[PDB]
Amino acid sequence: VGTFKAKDLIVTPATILKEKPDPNNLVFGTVFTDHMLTVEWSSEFGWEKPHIKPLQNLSLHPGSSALHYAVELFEGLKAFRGVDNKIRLFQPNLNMDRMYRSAVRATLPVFDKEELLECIQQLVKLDQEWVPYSTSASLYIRPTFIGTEPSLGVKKPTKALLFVLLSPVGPYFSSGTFNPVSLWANPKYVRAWKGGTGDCKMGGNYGSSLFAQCEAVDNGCQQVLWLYGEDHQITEVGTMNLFLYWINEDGEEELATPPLDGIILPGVTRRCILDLAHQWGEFKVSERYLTMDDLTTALEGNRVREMFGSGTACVVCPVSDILYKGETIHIPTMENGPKLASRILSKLTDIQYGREERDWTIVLS
Amino acid sequence: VGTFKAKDLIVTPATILKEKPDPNNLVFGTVFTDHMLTVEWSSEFGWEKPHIKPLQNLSLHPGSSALHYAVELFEGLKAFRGVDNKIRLFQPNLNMDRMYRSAVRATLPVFDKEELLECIQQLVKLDQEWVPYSTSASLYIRPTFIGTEPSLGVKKPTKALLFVLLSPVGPYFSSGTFNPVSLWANPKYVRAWKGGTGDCKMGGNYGSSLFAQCEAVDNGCQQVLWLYGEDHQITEVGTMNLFLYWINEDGEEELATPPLDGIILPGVTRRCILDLAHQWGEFKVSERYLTMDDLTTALEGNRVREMFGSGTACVVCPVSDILYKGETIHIPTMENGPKLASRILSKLTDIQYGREERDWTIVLS
Ligand SMILES: COc1cc(OC)c(-n2c(=O)cc(C(F)(F)F)[nH]c2=O)cc1Cl
Ligand SMILES: COc1cc(OC)c(-n2c(=O)cc(C(F)(F)F)[nH]c2=O)cc1Cl
Ligand SMILES: *Cc1c(COP(=O)(O)O)cnc(C)c1O
Ligand SMILES: *Cc1c(COP(=O)(O)O)cnc(C)c1O
Repeated sequence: VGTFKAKDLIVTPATILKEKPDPNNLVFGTVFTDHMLTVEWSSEFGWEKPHIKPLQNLSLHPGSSALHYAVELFEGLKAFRGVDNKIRLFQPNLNMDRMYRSAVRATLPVFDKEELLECIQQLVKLDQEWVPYSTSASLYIRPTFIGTEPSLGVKKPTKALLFVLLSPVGPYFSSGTFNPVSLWANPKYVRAWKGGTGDCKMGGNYGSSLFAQCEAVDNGCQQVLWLYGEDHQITEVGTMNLFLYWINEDGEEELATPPLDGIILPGVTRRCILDLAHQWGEFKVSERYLTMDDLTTALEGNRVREMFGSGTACVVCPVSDILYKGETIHIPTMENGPKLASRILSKLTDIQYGREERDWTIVLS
Repeated sequence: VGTFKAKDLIVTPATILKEKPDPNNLVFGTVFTDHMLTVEWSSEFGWEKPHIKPLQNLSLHPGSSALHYAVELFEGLKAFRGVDNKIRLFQPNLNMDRMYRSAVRATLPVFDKEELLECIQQLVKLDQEWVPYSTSASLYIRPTFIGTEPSLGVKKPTKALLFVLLSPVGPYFSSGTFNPVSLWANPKYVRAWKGGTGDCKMGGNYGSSLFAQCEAVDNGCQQVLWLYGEDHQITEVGTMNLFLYWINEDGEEELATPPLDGIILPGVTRRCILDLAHQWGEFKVSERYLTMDDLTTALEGNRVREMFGSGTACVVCPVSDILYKGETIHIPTMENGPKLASRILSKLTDIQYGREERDWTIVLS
């Protein structure tokens, strides 16, 4: 055991710098900054000194376990250029907690979370001009941890690479205003199972998801509604946690989300939304199981107000439509404002871009 | 939608050749040959011309979907230097069928199966001296298909690499004659689920498996017994299909294996063993569900003869012991010969090394 340390950072500035993109015409994860973080690991010598250096291709042995046995995990967090032109990270300690936990579950070697965060701060600081000059755009931070074991043996890797990429991203839909998603619901496909890795951000979870995603796009849907179990539990909306704002069976007004029972990725946005709803104390907040039957029963009873997905990329993604067993189930999210969705988006946006102070934000070192 | 063609092969021989290893001191997937196959793909231009060239590191964009979203699959088949010094592939068309099917499920681009097989034949032919001069050793062939999409966008990859590695491998256990495995049975972990990709050889299935494998090694076990469902179905023995030779509940002598209901990798060895057992017609052959309760009930009734795993790496791996609910359940496989296990290994070995003729073997082009 041990860790790489930020104070040992070897910075190799780029001699040639790239023109930044137009913040208004940005496709997600397409454009990359001048520099990246890389840290080598071996079982023999442990963590090498971390490097900030020019963005380059990785030279990987073709037997690298990341390519064969998906010995890999990632994270998604953002840096935001605020209204006061100060750059802020948003709850980055929750990403470090989740990446550590993912590393343990992948059997990739542990590291000091404070040392990674500080290494990421230095990377964003070097490339701080890539944090878009726009109140509707952000720098996407992609920490990645891959096994580079050069053997086809299925085992704990004896070699690993931890690297970070920065990618400037614009608003979720390039129109800026709310574009509601249609969800493809086919229970033939299952994202995660009890005793699986669904509650970790491990690459394996996404490779298996990709067929259903393409099947969704074919039928005019943007995301997959992930169903689980005999009773068709609604779990996640694609790459996002699932929120339902409704009148519940007891007749109380309720914000409901599936509980962290192993098949749900504990999202940062999900945490923040639950924290806000609790704090406001205006309606019942329930981590509880939701079925398609629960949802359709409520729809014919006009009890559904809003449904939305939460995640680092979209923050709040309203749901208008679900395609399930060949019928098109409409969700009246956009006909109800969407009131709660708009309030959450505005609250999180205000915090991220420094319009109000919060413990959730850290100004860049 | 098209394909690369064997007749377009661009061969770049190596100017410096490596010394072959001692077949008696070979760890699995550790040592690699002089050359590899590489074929580039793009959505724009389609399949580039295939290349046989010196074994080298892959230069990959750090955003490659194989590293982030485990957009990857592999295969495992062998070349065998026979008793007549002719090199044979073993049912390689089943590997091509299974790799194609896996490519469709991963949303990686399709290819002509005959053209891949012929490209692999040419690769093995160039490196044919790496096929060990040993009747107990083989050349492991690792076709690999990875998404090289340089964007963090979760979608069908617009760029891919299909590459093949050759690795000389020794006998299954390095002490030659049968060394039985002890299995770690902990139902907390689940390899595959209904609606998953367990019946495909996609990297994601193995990344998730790795924690249970390390937990097994900790408790002196070599493989994991993968349990599924309320009733604890025995599904696979680690990276191998599960065979049970026993007296069944009706008192008939039976060779039983879990059925291809979505959570079982349809193994080539599994297919061949079922085909042989059917052909012999000496006992009942049942693709049917096996539970830990079924197994323990049969053990206390002295109805269990042999249990073994099947797969390209081991062929037949006898099981002596299962660690389950803290106790050590002994399996009398080694006290019963193992009769059937030894007969299967000898039949498959005879076919692979050309001691008897079979439709299952192809002599190298
Ligand atoms: C040292 O004991 C072993 C343990 C193994 O897994 C735990 C394997 N093994 C396979 O059986 C199959 C594959 C795969 F997936 F490539 F087919 N890869 C492997 O490492 C081989 C040996 Cl010799
Ligand atoms: C509107 O089109 C999109 C569709 C998406 O999922 C298909 C995503 N998307 C990612 O691509 C990656 C992640 C992550 F980071 F979790 F992997 N989360 C996301 O929502 C982003 C956009 Cl902009
Ligand atoms: C990343 C992710 C989320 C949302 O996590 P955030 O930290 O809010 O971005 C939800 N579901 C899955 C499957 C995810 O991978
Ligand atoms: C590869 C594999 C097998 C065996 O397949 P073969 O073609 O016989 O090598 C069995 N189970 C799993 C999970 C596998 O990945």
